[PDB]
Amino acid sequence: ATCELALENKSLPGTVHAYVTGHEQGTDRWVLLRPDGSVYRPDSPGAPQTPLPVDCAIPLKGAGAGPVVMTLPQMYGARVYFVRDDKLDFYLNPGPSLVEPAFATPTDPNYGRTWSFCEFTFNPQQLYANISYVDLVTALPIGLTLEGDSTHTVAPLPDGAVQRIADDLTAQAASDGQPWDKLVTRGSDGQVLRVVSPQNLMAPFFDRPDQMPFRDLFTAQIDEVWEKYRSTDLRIDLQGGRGTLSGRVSGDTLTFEGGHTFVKPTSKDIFTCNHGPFANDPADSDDKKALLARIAAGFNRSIMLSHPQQPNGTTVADYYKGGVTNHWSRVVHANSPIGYAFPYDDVRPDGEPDVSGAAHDGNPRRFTVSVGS
Ligand SMILES: OC[C@H]1O[C@@H](O[C@@H]2[C@H](O)[C@H](O[C@@H]3[C@H](O)[C@H](O)O[C@H](CO)[C@H]3O)O[C@H](CO)[C@H]2O)[C@@H](O)[C@@H](O)[C@@H]1O
Ligand SMILES: OC[C@H]1O[C@@H](O[C@@H]2[C@H](O)[C@H](O[C@@H]3[C@H](O)[C@H](O)O[C@H](CO)[C@H]3O)O[C@H](CO)[C@H]2O)[C@@H](O)[C@@H](O)[C@@H]1O
Repeated sequence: ATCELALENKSLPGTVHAYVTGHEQGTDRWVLLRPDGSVYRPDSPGAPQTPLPVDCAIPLKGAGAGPVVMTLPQMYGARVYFVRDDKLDFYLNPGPSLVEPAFATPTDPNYGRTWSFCEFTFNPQQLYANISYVDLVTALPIGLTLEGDSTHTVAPLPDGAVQRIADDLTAQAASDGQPWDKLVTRGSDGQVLRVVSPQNLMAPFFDRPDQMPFRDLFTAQIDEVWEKYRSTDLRIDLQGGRGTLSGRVSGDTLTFEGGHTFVKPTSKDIFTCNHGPFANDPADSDDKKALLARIAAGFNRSIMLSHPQQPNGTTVADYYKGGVTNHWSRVVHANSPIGYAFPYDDVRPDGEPDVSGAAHDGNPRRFTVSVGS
């Protein structure tokens, strides 16, 4: 089947362009939605950094004029981009490999531009869209509504959220001297374009860890946590009725019943939720993966010392206390109504509300993606 895609600028003045980029269902061929409603399946270019040969910028009707409504074909790994004023320069690399705007890299053609995107996937099973602040918040927050079986709505960042986030993070940086302010991205004019999560600022330095921003943010805290659980159990409720597993630190290995082992994490690990003890590994049993998720989340939320049993029994009010925490997540959460701010933010105490920015429907009829308010 196909879904109807509605692109809408609710209030921003002037012209906003949307791009819809994805991997075609089955073929895996990068596809872009075109302004005319057709799909542009690029061929592999003759060189890297080959400008997208077709203009796939979809011009949005003016603020309030209603949506651009096209047919959304099924595609995965898909994005709806929005960009204000300008268009976005997409390139092609041999493959074809779409060169997506790199929100976090300053050399990027689009870096100085005001642009955002949300991720979605539309396959025969469901349209699954995701508002997510794991990586960045921008000056062009996206909201969505998915109409199918049910109506699902994800509230955007409110107007001005990215400025608030940038200011809070700069304030944080003033207090702790950590590079939170460097997560902020602004053009020559002064307006905040985006703020990126620490991992996106840290990954350029992954090859040179001794210069990585934030590298020692969590180091002291991690040592305190590892020391705590040398002498007392860490109980992680796997939830879903799977029960808790009790863990202890032996040397630098946090070991849970079931022999699930977690080496001592680094600030990098906590931020990426994907290195050190939080490195994904298909060999990991479900229990290990559940443990992994909850331990990463608990470190990000800085509840490892305060809550030897988690996530059940903790609440959001326990998160992000003290000087050393994932202030990106704290600040994003402060400044956003819904949506995750770090990779294991989906870890939530039972009975706490789902705060994912996800919208999914098994029979999507219209996927309204909007900027403005
Ligand atoms: O948000 C910034 C990050 O975007 C990343 O890209 C994501 C990612 O590629 C994602 O893949 C999903 C799953 O990992 C898996 O491939 O299956 C689902 C179903 O298709 C995928 O959606 O796809 C989204 C687009 O929906 C895409 O944005 C990376 O490029 C990161 O480098 C980047 O920080
Ligand atoms: O949030 C930023 C991060 O985006 C990530 O990718 C997400 C995610 O993987 C998601 O998967 C979907 C569901 O989990 C679902 O069960 O299955 C559907 C397919 O039917 C999946 O779509 O999908 C969203 C949107 O496609 C996707 O962005 C990561 O890839 C990270 O790299 C990134 O930081």
